[PDB]
Amino acid sequence: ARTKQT
Amino acid sequence: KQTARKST
Amino acid sequence: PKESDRCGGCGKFTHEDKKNDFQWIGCDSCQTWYHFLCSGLEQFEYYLYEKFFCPKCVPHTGHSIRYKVVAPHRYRWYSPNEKHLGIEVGSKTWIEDFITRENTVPSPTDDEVCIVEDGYEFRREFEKLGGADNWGKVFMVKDMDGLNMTMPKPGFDLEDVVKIMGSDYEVDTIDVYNQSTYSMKLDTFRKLFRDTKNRPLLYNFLSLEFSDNNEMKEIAKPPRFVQEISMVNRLWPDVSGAEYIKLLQREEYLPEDQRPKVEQFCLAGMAGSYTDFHVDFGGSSVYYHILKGEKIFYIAAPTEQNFAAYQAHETSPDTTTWFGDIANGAVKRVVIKEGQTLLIPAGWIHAVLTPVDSLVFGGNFLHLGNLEMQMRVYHLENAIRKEIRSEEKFYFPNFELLHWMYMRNVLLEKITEANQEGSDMREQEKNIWTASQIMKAEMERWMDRELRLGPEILPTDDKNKIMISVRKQIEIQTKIQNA
Ligand SMILES: O=C(O)CNC(=O)C(=O)O
Ligand SMILES: [Fe+2]
Ligand SMILES: [Zn+2]
Ligand SMILES: [Zn+2]
Repeated sequence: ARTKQT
Repeated sequence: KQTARKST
Repeated sequence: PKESDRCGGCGKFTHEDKKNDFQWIGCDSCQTWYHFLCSGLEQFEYYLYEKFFCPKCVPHTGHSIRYKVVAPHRYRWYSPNEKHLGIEVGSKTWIEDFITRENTVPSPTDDEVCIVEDGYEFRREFEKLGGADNWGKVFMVKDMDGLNMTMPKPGFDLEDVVKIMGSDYEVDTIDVYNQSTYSMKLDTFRKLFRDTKNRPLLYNFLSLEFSDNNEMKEIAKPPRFVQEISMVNRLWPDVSGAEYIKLLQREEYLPEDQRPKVEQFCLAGMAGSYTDFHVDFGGSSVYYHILKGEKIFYIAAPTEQNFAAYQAHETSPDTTTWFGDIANGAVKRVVIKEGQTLLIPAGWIHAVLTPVDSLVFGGNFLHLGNLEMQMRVYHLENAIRKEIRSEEKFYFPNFELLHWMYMRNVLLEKITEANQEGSDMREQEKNIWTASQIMKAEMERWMDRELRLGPEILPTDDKNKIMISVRKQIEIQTKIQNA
């Protein structure tokens, strides 16, 4: 899965 | 390394 | 900001915040972004899906597509880059194999484990050995009668558990083949547990603490002898009325949210589950009752030699070597069956295999009789942590504070009352006196450390006020002794 964090 | 273990 | 970057769940750019962190996952169909906690996934799923389809899609796209099992011998079973690497101890390939040879692991000597038929025989043998103040070997009690251990009647199962705790109750669960812990709803676990024939991945939770559930906490309790020696139970008694008032009148009251809550756990695991070697946090002791199923423990005595091997094992990068194989025959095999109960004192190194779907009630506790070994395990943990980085939640909560409170509220009071008469403590309280000295010395070291590199709930000044008062009464008593 494609994820991100900010 | 130390994740699969009893958690509180 | 920018519309594409608005969560299609909560419809915001920033989540409100179990804990979202600041993490998103994107839908592989409609391409909209969701905060993890807004995606409909539970934490245990965050790594499973190669293609994620959000709930808006998924009637019109199908379920999310999970990675292919490319390397069942690796924790990263989904990674092609690991195909050629070694077999890792927690992995599915490893466990399959281990199952075919585990019964060759030797049985314990009578010095290591005493098997008894019931709690009455346990009691007699326990006493022959010096009791709790001299508790050093593991006991397996075949029949719980005599132990005074409140437990649910058979017929009680996972179904009753989820009904009492609630479908959405989240428990930290072990993803066996990945050897990691993730959150999972109790309902989700039950579903996977029921599907007996389809289990791509195995799950085993150890960490469902229910001492705060008003129903559950009456259904499964520690043996009486444990409630009687538990340090935590001594400090946060579950008393009422005037007992409780006095507890308040003296400054012996302690906040419920400061209580280590580790004495009432429910455990449930799928057949083929494996928990690797460890010493229970804070070097606590363990009661362990099998309601349903079967367990095989692999155990090694808490000697300096075994601890050195274990410490090395834990700090080494290596992941392919079973501790049993480098421990010089120290590891012994002990099978525990339905209705049977294991009692483990401080420091025992152990792994466990779950041959059959299981439901267990157990708990951890600290007690004065194992104070030295508990501190030895604290040192062991501290050394290991200096190397690898771990999470607080895998350690004994408020370990140090509990001892400040115990010294202040329990031991200081007893040495002071003894001192106010002529009472030589060695007469009716030798054990109390020796525990005080052991705890005091270990606390002196904690002070020294704090004065060297500063604090990390109890101000430095308070601690110092307790130490001076302890030193004083301790010196008073030893003069009463040299007399
Ligand atoms: O049950 C399991 O697989 C592991 N549990 C333990 O190590 C224990 O209860 O102290
Ligand atoms: Fe354990
Ligand atoms: Zn959101
Ligand atoms: Zn979508």
